[PDB]
Amino acid sequence: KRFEVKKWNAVALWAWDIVVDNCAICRNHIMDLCIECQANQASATSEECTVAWGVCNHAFHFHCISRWLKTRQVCPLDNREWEFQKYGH
Amino acid sequence: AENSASVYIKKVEARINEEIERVMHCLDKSTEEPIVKVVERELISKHMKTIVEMENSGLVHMLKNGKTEDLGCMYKLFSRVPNGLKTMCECMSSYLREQGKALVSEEGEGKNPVDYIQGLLDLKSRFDRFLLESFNNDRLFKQTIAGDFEYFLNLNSRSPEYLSLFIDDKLKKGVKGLTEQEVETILDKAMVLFRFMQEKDVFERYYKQHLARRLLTNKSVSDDSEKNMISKLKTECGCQFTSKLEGMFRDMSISNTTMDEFRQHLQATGVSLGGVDLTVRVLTTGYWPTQSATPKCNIPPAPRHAFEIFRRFYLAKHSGRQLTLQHHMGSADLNATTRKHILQVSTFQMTILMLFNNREKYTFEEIQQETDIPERELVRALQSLACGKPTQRVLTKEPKSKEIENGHIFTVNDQFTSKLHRVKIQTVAAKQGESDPERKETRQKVDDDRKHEIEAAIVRIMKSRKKMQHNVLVAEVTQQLKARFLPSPVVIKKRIEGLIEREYLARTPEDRKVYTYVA
Ligand SMILES: [Zn+2]
Ligand SMILES: [Zn+2]
Ligand SMILES: [Zn+2]
Repeated sequence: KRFEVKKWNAVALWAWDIVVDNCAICRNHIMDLCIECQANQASATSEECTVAWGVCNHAFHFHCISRWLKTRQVCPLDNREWEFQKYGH
Repeated sequence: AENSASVYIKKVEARINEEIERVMHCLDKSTEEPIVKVVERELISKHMKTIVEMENSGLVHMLKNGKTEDLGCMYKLFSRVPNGLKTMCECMSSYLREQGKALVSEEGEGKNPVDYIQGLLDLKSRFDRFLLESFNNDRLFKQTIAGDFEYFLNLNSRSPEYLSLFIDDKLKKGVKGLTEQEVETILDKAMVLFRFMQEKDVFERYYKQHLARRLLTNKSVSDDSEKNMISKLKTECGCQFTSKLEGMFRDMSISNTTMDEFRQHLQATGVSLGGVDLTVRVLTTGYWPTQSATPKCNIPPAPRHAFEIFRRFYLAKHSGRQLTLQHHMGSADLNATTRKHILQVSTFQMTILMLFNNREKYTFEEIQQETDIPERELVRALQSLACGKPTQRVLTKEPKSKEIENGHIFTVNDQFTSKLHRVKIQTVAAKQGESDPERKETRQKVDDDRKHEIEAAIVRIMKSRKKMQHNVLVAEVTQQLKARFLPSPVVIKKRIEGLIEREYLARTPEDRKVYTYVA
């Protein structure tokens, strides 16, 4: 051949157990509202309900994980302490 | 009227000296309080208003040219009379505002951010040197210059961005100032300049973006200055975002551990001729801003086999997580072949070059039909490979034109101008343009970041504090965020009333007498 690839320096991304099909807290979906929002428009003003990402790469609704901060907050999908590393999918 | 502000000060100082000598030698023992008071009130209190601002080398001109002795003698003379330092600092601040407006001017495109930050730092250092040499480190002058910097630096929203670009330019390679003393001094000056700066959120965001750019590219930039940078950040920012910075550094560490372990595993297996040299990296979504990790595009066959082997290993011995494929990161070394010169592709031209290897004489339709390519990145990569190329072209075309057509055939040129075997096409990371779409998207991202940060603060603080009636707790929440960014009263007022729709301190507006101190 005329051009042959010798080295490749790709970067791989990964997530723990985000479950796109279902919030592990609310069991609706990774998107499309939560159990305590229901109607998408209602009185939301651009739907403040977003997706919360922690240092443990686990994804839930920001509303879903905000209700669990009051009591024990141990990211119930693992033993890591839940943080807030990214907002929005 | 007979002189100017240059020689009048020496003459009045000599007059004061001779008057005090005469009064202490030719008159009674004390004899000086009313005499010196009235002499000052006549001379300085009358010359103060007009001799420093009118014209012909007053205070502004004698400071612009850099006359240290003039500044020192003016400071030592006007210090005796009250309200002298006040107007001195007022005129100095006016000159500082004029210089900043002449320097922070936004009208006109084509300015170098690194040069702008260097000029601002040089002006700050010059003013600090003048202060140290003449004003004897007076507190009033320092306060006035700090206020002036806070006032004129926040005119443009891109100032922290330019500071981040300057620090990235200084950190990428220490070609200027090989030794460490001048590097340390320049870093101290940079952090001092950043001390009198607001809007730390955009600064941190752009610094993290620069970290991602410099750590996901060719390594061995400094290998030691990262510790100095994080130490300075700890003593400047605190423990808000520095922890996440060291966390993504640990992510880089985990990535290199993954590279070596995957190399060992590929050596153990060695099935296909697609993993000759693999430099794969593993990062987390939360730390690095890789949320746009879904360019779904085809991969060349040897990279296809390498990615398949890596995915199988990661799904066999690293179960519990799945990988996502992307193209907008990394690089590669393409071995071309009269000598064998190795090219370089930043995972953008790999698919087009592989298609050319499979069959030459392609066009835009061929590279847009049978490859499943995105839109903007396609155009960017095509322009980088074809348009705006110096005399080292690796992908030539017959229809030589600036704009991109559809039916254009692509060819390849030898270009023996490369004197080594490792020639790279570094079309990316060009002159800092900061186009409107990227600026708008990063502004929206930082706005959402602030909007979630304020909510996090209000739910972390107010759970252990008292209640507000009309505007009591908003002052506290703005004071806690005074060192972060602007209070934005309308934004916080509109956002605090959005949580009433559900539980966890709904903060009922009608029943504002008491708030629900529950979870
Ligand atoms: Zn949920
Ligand atoms: Zn919700
Ligand atoms: Zn977790």
